[PDB]
Amino acid sequence: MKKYTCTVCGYIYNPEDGDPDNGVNPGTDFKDIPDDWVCPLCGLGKDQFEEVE
Ligand SMILES: [Fe+3]
Repeated sequence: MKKYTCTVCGYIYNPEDGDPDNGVNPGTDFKDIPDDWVCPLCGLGKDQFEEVE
Protein backbone atom coordinates (compact mmCIF):
# COMPACT_ATOMS: atom_id res chain seq x y z
CA MET A 1 0.00 0.00 0.00
CA LYS A 2 1.09 3.58 -0.70
CA LYS A 3 1.10 6.71 1.37
CA TYR A 4 -1.12 9.45 -0.04
CA THR A 5 -0.69 13.13 0.60
CA CYS A 6 -2.99 16.03 0.72
CA THR A 7 -1.93 18.31 -2.06
CA VAL A 8 -3.56 21.23 -0.35
CA CYS A 9 -1.72 20.93 2.96
CA GLY A 10 1.02 18.29 3.29
CA TYR A 11 -0.92 15.87 5.50
CA ILE A 12 0.44 12.42 4.71
CA TYR A 13 -1.97 9.56 5.06
CA ASN A 14 0.07 6.48 6.04
CA PRO A 15 -1.78 3.18 5.54
CA GLU A 16 0.47 1.51 8.08
CA ASP A 17 -0.79 3.81 10.77
CA GLY A 18 -4.30 4.41 9.49
CA ASP A 19 -6.17 7.36 10.94
CA PRO A 20 -7.73 5.76 14.06
CA ASP A 21 -9.18 8.93 15.66
CA ASN A 22 -11.54 9.18 12.69
CA GLY A 23 -12.46 5.55 12.26
CA VAL A 24 -9.82 4.42 9.84
CA ASN A 25 -7.92 1.55 11.42
CA PRO A 26 -4.24 0.62 10.81
CA GLY A 27 -3.77 -1.26 7.50
CA THR A 28 -6.55 0.58 5.56
CA ASP A 29 -5.58 1.23 1.96
CA PHE A 30 -6.52 4.83 1.14
CA LYS A 31 -8.94 3.49 -1.50
CA ASP A 32 -10.74 1.57 1.24
CA ILE A 33 -11.29 4.68 3.36
CA PRO A 34 -14.91 6.05 3.42
CA ASP A 35 -15.25 8.69 0.78
CA ASP A 36 -16.63 11.08 3.37
CA TRP A 37 -13.45 10.99 5.48
CA VAL A 38 -11.62 14.37 5.49
CA CYS A 39 -8.02 15.39 5.82
CA PRO A 40 -7.51 15.61 9.59
CA LEU A 41 -5.47 18.76 9.09
CA CYS A 42 -7.39 20.83 6.61
CA GLY A 43 -10.83 19.26 6.66
CA LEU A 44 -10.99 18.76 2.89
CA GLY A 45 -11.85 15.40 1.35
CA LYS A 46 -10.12 12.52 -0.32
CA ASP A 47 -10.14 14.17 -3.68
CA GLN A 48 -7.35 16.63 -2.79
CA PHE A 49 -5.14 13.62 -2.11
CA GLU A 50 -2.61 11.97 -4.44
CA GLU A 51 -0.64 8.75 -4.29
CA VAL A 52 2.92 9.04 -3.03
CA GLU A 53 5.86 7.33 -4.82
FE1 LIG B 1 -5.14 18.55 3.85
